[PDB]
Amino acid sequence: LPNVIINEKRNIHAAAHQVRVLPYPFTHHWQFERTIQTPIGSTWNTQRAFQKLTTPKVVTKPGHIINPIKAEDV
Amino acid sequence: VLLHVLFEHAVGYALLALKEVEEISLLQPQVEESVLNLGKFHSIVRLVAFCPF
Amino acid sequence: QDPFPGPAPVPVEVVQKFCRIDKSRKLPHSKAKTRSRLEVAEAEEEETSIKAARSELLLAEEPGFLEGEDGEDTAKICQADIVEAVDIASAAKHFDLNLRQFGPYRLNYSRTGRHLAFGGRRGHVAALDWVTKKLMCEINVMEAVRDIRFLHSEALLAVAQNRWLHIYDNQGIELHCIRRCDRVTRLEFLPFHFLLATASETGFLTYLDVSVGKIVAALNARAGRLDVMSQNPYNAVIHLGHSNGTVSLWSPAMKEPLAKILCHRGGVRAVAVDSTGTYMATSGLDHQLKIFDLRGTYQPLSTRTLPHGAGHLAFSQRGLLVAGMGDVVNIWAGQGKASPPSLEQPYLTHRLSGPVHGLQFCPFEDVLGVGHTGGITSMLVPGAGEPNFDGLESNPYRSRKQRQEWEVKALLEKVPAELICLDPRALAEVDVISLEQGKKEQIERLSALDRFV
Amino acid sequence: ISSVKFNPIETFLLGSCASDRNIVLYDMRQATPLKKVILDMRTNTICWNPMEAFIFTAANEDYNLYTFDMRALDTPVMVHMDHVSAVLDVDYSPTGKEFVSASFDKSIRIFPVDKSRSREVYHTKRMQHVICVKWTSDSKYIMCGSDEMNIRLWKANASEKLGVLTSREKAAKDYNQKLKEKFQHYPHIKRIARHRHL
RNA sequence: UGAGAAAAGCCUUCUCUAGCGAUC
Repeated sequence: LPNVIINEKRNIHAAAHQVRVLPYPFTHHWQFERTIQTPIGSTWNTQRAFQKLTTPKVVTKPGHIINPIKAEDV
Repeated sequence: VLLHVLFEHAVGYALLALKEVEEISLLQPQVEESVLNLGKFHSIVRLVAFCPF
Repeated sequence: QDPFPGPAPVPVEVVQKFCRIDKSRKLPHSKAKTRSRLEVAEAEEEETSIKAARSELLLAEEPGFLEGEDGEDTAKICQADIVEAVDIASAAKHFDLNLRQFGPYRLNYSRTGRHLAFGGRRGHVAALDWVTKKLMCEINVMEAVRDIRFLHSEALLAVAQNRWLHIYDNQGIELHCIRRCDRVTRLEFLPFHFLLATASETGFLTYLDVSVGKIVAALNARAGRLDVMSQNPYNAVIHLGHSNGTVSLWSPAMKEPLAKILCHRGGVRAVAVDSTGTYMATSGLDHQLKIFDLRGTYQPLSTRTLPHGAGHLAFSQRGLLVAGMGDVVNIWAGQGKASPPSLEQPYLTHRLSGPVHGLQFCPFEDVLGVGHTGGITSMLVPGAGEPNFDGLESNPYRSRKQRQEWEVKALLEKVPAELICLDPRALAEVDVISLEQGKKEQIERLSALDRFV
Repeated sequence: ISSVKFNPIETFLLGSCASDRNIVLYDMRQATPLKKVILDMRTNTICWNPMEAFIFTAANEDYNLYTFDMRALDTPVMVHMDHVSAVLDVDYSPTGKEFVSASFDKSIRIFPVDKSRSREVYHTKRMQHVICVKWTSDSKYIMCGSDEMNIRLWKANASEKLGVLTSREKAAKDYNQKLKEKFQHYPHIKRIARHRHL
């Protein structure tokens, strides 16, 4: 930078909110950073894009008895 | 919990089908709205047959 | 035998706009457990971007335009020629209020383009809907007024009086008199943080949280009198102009400026940045208009010498730049597709009754607001306003119930002051220095007589 | 022999626990035991996974829970270490992804099958020495039996709304769940989420 | 109690219920 001076001091208050550890199963911090980039709210995505992003993993009917698996539905 | 209910009225007999319901907590302050509110009641109950007199 | 078998394609440029991954990174991964997560992340990103590409057809409006014929220059085209050639709806938006008995006026548009508030030097304060010709309030504080700004919705407005800072309702009822902020010259509001920034004559920059009502920061610039101030909407940082020729970047967390950029050989008197946060426009006493690239380079992209001095600068949502020199305003236009505005030749010109004291573009309309000694004028600027607005963020045609639902959502979503940095995505990157501190703790737990000498 | 359990999948199999700190697998059709594995301490109760035929969880007295694959019984799949007293009873959800354990200390915990730490813990002054816990059949409630002559009912999720929901309520609930797992590694999120008063 | 007290006409901000909407 020809005439620009950049403050090299770190913002400690902002650094408190950042993630300290590198989560499993990630070896490099570049790998973990990629997953968090995509936003998920309905403000930034269409309604059908929002629905596929918020798909629940387990769906249960409220009143039906759940039986164990039986030979791939026999 | 899918089952059929037979309701007898002065006008005739009605057969209805129940899709789903929270059975254990039904007699509780929050879940009771499921049957009280007409819109929520239509969600879980349908009229499959009606035979008037 | 189907001539075109494949599904409908989507434009690559449009998809690239709805993209937030860094493909340039060449990280190596040799583990399948790492690989499965990465491919899903790309799969999630690609499908969301495709859906937004199809939604481009849902957009219904088109930006305005103005091009001459038979070699005529658009600079010499006057406002009267435009008004007769445009529909009756837009023609009603051009008007010239004449209030010379009071001093020169400073004007501010609300974030929604429906409402306008202005303040006079002699102390005339009025707020009005400007689309319809109705007056919300019109009061005369006995003390002098230097600046006027809106606070989030149109309900609250802040005036920078001679002694202290005052807060008023949209109907003219005085609410707060803030004595900490004294001799304030300039006011400007950060919308998504609910912070109001004040520049004072004594040289102090103060941040006030309007949501809670407490002062979060008070910083001493140590640069003398402060009179030139602006914010970057993308960056949320505050720009300060000084007589040295340097512009300082400020955040509420730090007690020292983020960066200093030398831009002029003399004192700087104006600064403005675009909505995207890419380009920076400054003017100075050396009669030079400069455009800087804020995306890591900080070099002057364009330079032009001016006969008079550009007191004020502003940027629209489509990238048009207007400079106010004395009693004459000049607008420079460029294609704007990944390019700065072209300073080769201006787009439109207009002469005011008096010297210019304030400029701002209406958010979602093709009009320009000018405040001067004679009064307030509204120009017609075809192609300056962004056509398609979002109904859930800033709806001009919103009811009272819609407005109050939005305000709670914004209050639930307020950003803390300390998160402001030069990078709005700084929260995403892993704290590298905190990594190695953790790794250190992890490691911790895991010839014959020469012998007689 | 303390307990015996039939396997809900391939229903001819059996599991057993005895007083020599061993677990014995039987076979009803061929009328012979299959294999024996000895641990450090006695296992109080055994429970079969209702969605995985070859997986079972043993409640052991060394403050721990052991998840086993019966084909490869040399080493346990996972170890659960959040209890501080002898574990008495366990039971699986029919979804097969979680189980609830009773212990000698006056608390009950819920563990994910793939995690080694408990998701939540329930406690009360009036409840002492939980003897038995059974997970209800619709994956929504917890019932526990204690020695103070009372049986208590608990909720599977402490913040779910049981009644019929509208479209906006369901959309909001799904958005909240995806938000929590997206930002699960941030320190402030971890600080609030993992705090259980004891 | 002490922007005294009392009465009329206009805007601003907001509170309660009651139907109605969730059945594809």
